[PDB]
Amino acid sequence: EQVCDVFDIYAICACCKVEVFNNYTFRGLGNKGVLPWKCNSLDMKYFCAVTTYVNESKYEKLKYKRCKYLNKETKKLQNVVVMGRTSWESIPKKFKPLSNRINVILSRTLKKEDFDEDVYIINKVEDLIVLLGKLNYYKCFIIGGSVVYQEFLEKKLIKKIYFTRINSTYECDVFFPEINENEYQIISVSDVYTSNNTTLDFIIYKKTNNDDEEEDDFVYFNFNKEKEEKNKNSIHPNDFQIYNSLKYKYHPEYQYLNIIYDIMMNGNKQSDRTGVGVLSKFGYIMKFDLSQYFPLLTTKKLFLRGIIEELLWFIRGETNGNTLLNKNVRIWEANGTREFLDNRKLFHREVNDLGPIYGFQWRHFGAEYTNMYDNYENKGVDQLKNIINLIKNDPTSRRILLCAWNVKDLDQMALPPCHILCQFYVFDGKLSCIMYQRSCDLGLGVPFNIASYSIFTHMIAQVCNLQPAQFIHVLGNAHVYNNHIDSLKIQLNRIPYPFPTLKLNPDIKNIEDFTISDFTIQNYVHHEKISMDM
Amino acid sequence: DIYAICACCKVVFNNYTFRGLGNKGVLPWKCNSLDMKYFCAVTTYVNESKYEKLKYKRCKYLNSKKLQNVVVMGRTSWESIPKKFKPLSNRINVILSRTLKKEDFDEDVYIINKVEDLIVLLGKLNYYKCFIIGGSVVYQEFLEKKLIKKIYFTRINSTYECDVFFPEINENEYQIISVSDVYTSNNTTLDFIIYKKTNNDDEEEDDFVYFNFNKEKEEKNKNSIHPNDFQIYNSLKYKYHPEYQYLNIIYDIMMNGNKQSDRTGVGVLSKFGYIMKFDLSQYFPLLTTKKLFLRGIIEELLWFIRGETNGNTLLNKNVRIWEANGTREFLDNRKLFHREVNDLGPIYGFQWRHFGAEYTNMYDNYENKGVDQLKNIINLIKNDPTSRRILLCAWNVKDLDQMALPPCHILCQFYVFDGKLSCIMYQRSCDLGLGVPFNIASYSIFTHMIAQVCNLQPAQFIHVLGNAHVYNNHIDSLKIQLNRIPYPFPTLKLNPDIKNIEDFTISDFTIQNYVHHEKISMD
Ligand SMILES: NC(=O)C1=CN([C@@H]2O[C@H](COP(=O)(O)OP(=O)(O)OC[C@H]3O[C@@H](n4cnc5c(N)ncnc54)[C@H](OP(=O)(O)O)[C@@H]3O)[C@@H](O)[C@H]2O)C=CC1
Ligand SMILES: NC(=O)C1=CN([C@@H]2O[C@H](COP(=O)(O)OP(=O)(O)OC[C@H]3O[C@@H](n4cnc5c(N)ncnc54)[C@H](OP(=O)(O)O)[C@@H]3O)[C@@H](O)[C@H]2O)C=CC1
Ligand SMILES: CSc1ccccc1N1CCNCC1
Repeated sequence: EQVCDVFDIYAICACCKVEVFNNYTFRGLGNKGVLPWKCNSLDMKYFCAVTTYVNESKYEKLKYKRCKYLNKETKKLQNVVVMGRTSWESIPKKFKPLSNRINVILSRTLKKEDFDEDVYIINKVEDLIVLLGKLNYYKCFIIGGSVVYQEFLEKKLIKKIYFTRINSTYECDVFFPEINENEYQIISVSDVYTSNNTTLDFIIYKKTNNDDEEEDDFVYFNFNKEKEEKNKNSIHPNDFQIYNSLKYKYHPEYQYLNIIYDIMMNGNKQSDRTGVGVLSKFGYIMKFDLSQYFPLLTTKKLFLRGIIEELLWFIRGETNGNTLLNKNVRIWEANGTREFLDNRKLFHREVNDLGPIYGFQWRHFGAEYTNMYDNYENKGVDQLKNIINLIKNDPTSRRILLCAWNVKDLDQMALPPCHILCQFYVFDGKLSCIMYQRSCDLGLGVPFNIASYSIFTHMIAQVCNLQPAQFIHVLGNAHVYNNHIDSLKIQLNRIPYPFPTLKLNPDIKNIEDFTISDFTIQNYVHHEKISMDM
Repeated sequence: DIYAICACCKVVFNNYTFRGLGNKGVLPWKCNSLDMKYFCAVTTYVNESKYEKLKYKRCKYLNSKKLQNVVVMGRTSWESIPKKFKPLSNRINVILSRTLKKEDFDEDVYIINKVEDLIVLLGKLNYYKCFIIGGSVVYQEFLEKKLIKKIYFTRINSTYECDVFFPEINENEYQIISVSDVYTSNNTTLDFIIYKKTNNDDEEEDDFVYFNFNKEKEEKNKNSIHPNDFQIYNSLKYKYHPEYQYLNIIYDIMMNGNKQSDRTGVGVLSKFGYIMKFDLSQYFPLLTTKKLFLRGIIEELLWFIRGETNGNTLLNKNVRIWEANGTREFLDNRKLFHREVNDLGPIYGFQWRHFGAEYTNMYDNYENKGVDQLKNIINLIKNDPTSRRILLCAWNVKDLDQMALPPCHILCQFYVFDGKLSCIMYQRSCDLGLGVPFNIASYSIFTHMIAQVCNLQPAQFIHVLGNAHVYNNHIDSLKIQLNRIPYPFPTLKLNPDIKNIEDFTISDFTIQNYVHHEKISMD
């Protein structure tokens, strides 16, 4: 029975990045006696919530345990907070003492007499442990600063860390102690939020190894499922240790990563026209909150330049592969070759002429396609203009779809579009986008697709004078390639970082007027590159 | 800790419609492999590391370690069991009796003089919980003697011959608090419901609260609905019946939906992006919480497949789904001043068989003009099962303005695996109160139809909702529906002989064992 479990001693801190990314990139605590960031409202509200939360039921078990360990026998309940003097003098004087909590301050230079407020002054750690045997309290929170943090981990007196990752860089002179992957391991990671123009999430470290007759009902109703051998696929335990060890997976990136797992664990084995080899499943939905982040996957490096050039290329209505290839974007290069077009029976189509695909269908749906050099001036339906006009003027229309699946033109296309349709939704001056994907490459393709349509929602929202809200991705045929597996296993065992943010040059007001430099990914912190294949 | 278990089949409907227990000293149905397995696992399970708390309960009322449960039946129900089955493998069997004695039977097995004298053995024996498989009279005797504190009821959704029945459970005295998944075994639908006696690292649970620190609802009703009215809904512990996919999206939109006023000014709660998945190999998902009729939507489905846009064809069969959209007035408001009345334009039927053709009028022969997409998806299912290009798309962008209205149902996508066919239908605009029930049936049928002509087995129908709305003046009606407890789902029997998608006729479609609550007027 170590002292932290009996007396429930925890740390809560908030760290920013300081002027190969790792989890000791988040480590900036304070600058010139204050926070590097000035105020974070959500970091504050989380801190208030965690440190002021008690549950009176549980107390009697704790009051017991505490009497057990400490060889003893059988106001409204509060938690303890414990801070350094510097940290205490850093607090606004109307906010001190921290309300509805037991304030404990570590100081040598200052005795009790030096303090007006209702606080407990102590001059060493051993004394805190004394006071926690003398007091009625729920949980003890160590709230810093740097010296108090370092000391308490030093003595292995902390049982969990409540770690806020403020996903921006600021000037810092005090740092959080480095954490050993050995001694402490992340068991939980939260949703990403935006506050005060930065993203943040909340992760929990744990100290490492080194009315109750209706429980059963669940077992009954689960009598007809699988075995461990009708859990379909062999793909083992150990190979997702860090994934399965996680308790709460509330980061949105686990939306994508859980589907990987479901396909891997529960996928159907198929071999396409190719003779390749996949695990596939049918019909999922991912919702991302664009108002709170830009969901660029963090469990591997992603380059956004090419997929942005491609979006602008569509918006122009271009079907000309050369255009991309001059800008050094090879997305559509293998779909533009003599061989590929010849195997598509497109014998009369020019090299890199991809035909009536996204560009055309968005600007000119149902015009007879000629070649990539034709301007289709006022021919067919300008869907893109149409949807921008319906968002402006009829935001409660249920007919705001942009659709790339023109049945008439499929055989004329290099490939039929994987991204069938975008439908739009407007509420309270905010814009959401459903995108339906017929076929989905989970290992290589979906990461870019999420980003792509996520940027497109921002673009539309901007020129329609609305705020971006939810991007909703609907997967039809959801497959993992068999050779993608080894690399996807590596990725599932990586804990996401807080998402980056996307900034669009605000001056752009028409959908046609966006250039590569109008886009900026701020604060993309990410695990290292993975070659999906081998 | 005394609960009964049973299976009951059929003999307008309420819950009690399920009562048939026995025919001529045996079961009305022959034998159900999954009902026996459930029945088995319910009485094969004892909570390992719990119940020392009932060495401090039963012994503080009445002043080995293999640890099975009791399994209390009667002579009539002891004689009913086959020889090889008895005694009930790995269970403490009792028999309530008069005529029997312990000098025709063993000491491992037991009997009791009467039900009062059961507590003689109960206050003498060692187990966890008392399971009563009983019978017509061994059940009735534990309802009138209010002994039973829960039932583990199988509902067999078939009608047999019966001499014995179950005692009608008392509308107040007991109430269902859990409904299972619906399944198929021995060519019947069945589900599993639990009835209750009315009272009339523990670390990482605060971690939950801390993560739940930024959720809006401070008791302030996010929407104006009074959940105090879904008491039966909110009471339900496990809501595993698939009809709860529908009902749970009704709940969500009511409680968290955005208040919007349409053109008319009608008023709706709306959300964006849902999925419902129905397992058509275990049931036909025809909502049970309100009477649904299907002759109309099946005839609408045949019409589409024929390539018709002639409204009159449907109206002459008293299918009026497309009536209001055919009027001089509706077509004029669509700016369709040159469209004949009940000429609905290049809608579903025209797009399914002639996508890209130039629509003339509803009477023109379009034979061999435009893309025959229906034909093409059936060919793709057949010649390219593993293709990811198997779509049937009714949203032709060049043709929208020519249509009486654009298709509410955008596209069907088809997946084939291990001789089984699953279908996604993405719906752009979803009236949850009225239209979506029909949408779920209409497209579930379509899957069965496509599956049979392709020599495949229906697997999943998957319903994707875009703009998902409840009309404000449906709210009272849906609140009623949310407190009704789904029945077991019916089945769909397609005439096995029909092998062209185009050869189906209304008579080739029978819904079977369709049990449902009274009809509701959404208003
Ligand atoms: N981002 C965050 O979550 C947090 C940030 N902060 C920031 O961190 C900085 C303050 O932390 P840092 O400068 O280390 O200062 P600390 O808050 O850790 O204060 C250290 C001082 O407290 C006293 N102290 C510490 N340990 C003991 C001990 N064992 N016995 C007796 N006294 C002890 C001493 O005071 P004395 O000199 O009187 O002996 C010591 O000099 C500020 O910039 C503040 O804004 C603070 C908390 C949280
Ligand atoms: N659906 C299900 O889960 C199950 C259904 N069944 C079926 O249903 C029927 C089984 O039950 P049902 O036929 O009533 O038979 P029961 O199970 O009700 O058997 C009751 C027997 O116990 C004795 N008894 C009855 N009342 C008393 C009393 N008040 N005091 C003392 N002894 C009493 C009598 O035996 P005596 O006087 O002769 O000693 C009587 O024959 C069969 O058709 C069987 O196949 C069987 C099991 C499960
Ligand atoms: C604990 S010092 C403090 C004093 C006054 C307000 C907030 C803090 N916090 C908690 C949020 N994270 C930064 C430190």
